[PDB]
Amino acid sequence: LKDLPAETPDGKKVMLAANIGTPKDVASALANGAEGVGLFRTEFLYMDRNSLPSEEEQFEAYKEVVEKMGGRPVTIRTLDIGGDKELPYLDMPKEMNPFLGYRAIRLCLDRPDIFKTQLRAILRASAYGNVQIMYPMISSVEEVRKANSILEEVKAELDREGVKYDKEIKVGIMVEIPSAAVTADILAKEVDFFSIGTNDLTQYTLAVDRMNEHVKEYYQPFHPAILRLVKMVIDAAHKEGKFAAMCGEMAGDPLAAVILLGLGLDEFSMSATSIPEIKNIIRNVEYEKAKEIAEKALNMSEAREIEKMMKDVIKDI
Amino acid sequence: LKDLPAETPDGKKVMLAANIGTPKDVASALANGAEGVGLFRTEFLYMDRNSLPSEEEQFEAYKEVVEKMGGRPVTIRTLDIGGDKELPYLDMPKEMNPFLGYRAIRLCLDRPDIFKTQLRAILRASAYGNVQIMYPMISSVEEVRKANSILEEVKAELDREGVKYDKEIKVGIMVEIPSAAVTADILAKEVDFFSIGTNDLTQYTLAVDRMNEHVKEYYQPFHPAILRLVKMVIDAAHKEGKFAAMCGEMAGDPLAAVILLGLGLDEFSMSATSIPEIKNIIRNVEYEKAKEIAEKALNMSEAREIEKMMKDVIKD
Ligand SMILES: [Mg+2]
Ligand SMILES: [Mg+2]
Repeated sequence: LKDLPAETPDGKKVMLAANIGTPKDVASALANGAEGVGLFRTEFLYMDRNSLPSEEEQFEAYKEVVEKMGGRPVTIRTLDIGGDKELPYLDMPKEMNPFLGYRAIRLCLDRPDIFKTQLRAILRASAYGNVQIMYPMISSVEEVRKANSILEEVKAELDREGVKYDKEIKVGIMVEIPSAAVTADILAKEVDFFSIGTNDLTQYTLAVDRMNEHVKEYYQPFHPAILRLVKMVIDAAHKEGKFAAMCGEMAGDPLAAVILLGLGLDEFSMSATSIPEIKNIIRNVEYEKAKEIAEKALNMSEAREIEKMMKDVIKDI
Repeated sequence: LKDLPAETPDGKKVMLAANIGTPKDVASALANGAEGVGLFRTEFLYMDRNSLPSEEEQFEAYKEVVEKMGGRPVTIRTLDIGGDKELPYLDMPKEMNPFLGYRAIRLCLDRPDIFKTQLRAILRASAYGNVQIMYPMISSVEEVRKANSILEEVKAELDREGVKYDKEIKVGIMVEIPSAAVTADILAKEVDFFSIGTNDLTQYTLAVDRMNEHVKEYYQPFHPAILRLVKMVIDAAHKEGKFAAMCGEMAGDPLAAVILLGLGLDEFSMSATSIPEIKNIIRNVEYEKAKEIAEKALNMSEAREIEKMMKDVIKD
């Protein structure tokens, strides 16, 4: 049943959640047993249009998802877009390397008018259910503090207006810039949770644009560096009594599941149709064994060795 | 201070070397007391022309530098160029993010004809002085192996041709892709030395193109992540009994000098005119003190605070 938990035969439970891109994705997420939305991408509100999305428009979309998820947590990622999306109204610079450029939280900090509208909408939606905020493209704890300063300005304005919001709203970050993983210990003290964006973490850590056909082979999700950074983030979160999620494609990859379980990942967020397959793996591997396998993976020097091992593991299940 | 060693009062010596971009840079390097060339950039041979540089042309350039340096080590970096530099004859593709694309060692491995021509010229040049080879843009040990395999093929060619080269030639890598720093322990077993390219390490680690005016402030050389990766690379080299150099701009920065010293950096490579100032700092700070200062820096959370501290350290 989609209602059985992702729980090992020796009693370790993890959370399986859905990544969504619009409110229409909710039905499929629940049908597949999602326990929450680990990543609500908000780009849909900004794309394919000629004006900034109003607070009310954003609010209605966030509220719909929050309500339909019936108390399950909904982690909303703030604007994660750059000038490569070539959106007219946004009036963005042409850039030589947009992936390393003026995008996401950097755009939001430079344009707090835009950022405040979205934060207002999210905070208003939090009165209707279990909402979390997640900042993308964070390189440093200094940026988290800047972002939170704006969030607090918005909360104070809502207080003055008598507009309600969840005063206990949890605010975390995407860990995708390598510096955020390397300094996860510093960040863990000042965020409520981490969610690892392994797609971009892998690209930045290996300096590879995986959409570039000429270098696609250099995108290596099982590179030991990636496993090391993932472990570092998970351990840093736990040292501070906080949770570590992953919403990058890796979390929905059956080959990565046992390693992630063994490393102590708390929440796996993925395309909804991937949930049953990962749940089945978790329900059929002992946590004690998964820890041993993760340990073996961390001792390996090549991505292909880890992949060979993980293929053998899945075969055995 | 020219002929004076870069050595602390309590006896810790480091090597100060020059970064160069053309053989014409040698005189100034020597004038400022460079003990070697920590980075010979080879892009000049490929720029401003209608076809690839011949093996002979490359050879002549490398030979000149190696001889003029009179026995001092010359670390030659292999082709580091990407499609963002418009060199039509090169035929490199248009890319959305060239800094993360088909460039440097990736180009060389895909086009071994180009790579072999350069490697032959460097090897040939190594018969006339102290030459080292350094591969740029390495993300993994597997790439090092591939590059060395081509090097070995070239060595074999020269042997059959009875052409002379240094059999003991040292081969290392630039550490600038974050994965290479994170797995420096793996890489250290299979390279002869590291040189840290902090310019690009900082750009990749913080995901920032520092030439982008909208985000230039996100480029922060003293971010704790950069210091931690630098320490990791130095320690990894040392565990394998090997040396760690740095040729990024940080090595020439007076604010970084005491931290780098305290971390145990072996070689600082920089614009020639920066050498005297760095030497002066090293000669006027105790190694024991530098180690404490480095430890303090590595315990801090904010680049701005680290910079403040270092400004006070060298104020004297
Ligand atoms: Mg991302
Ligand atoms: Mg470089």
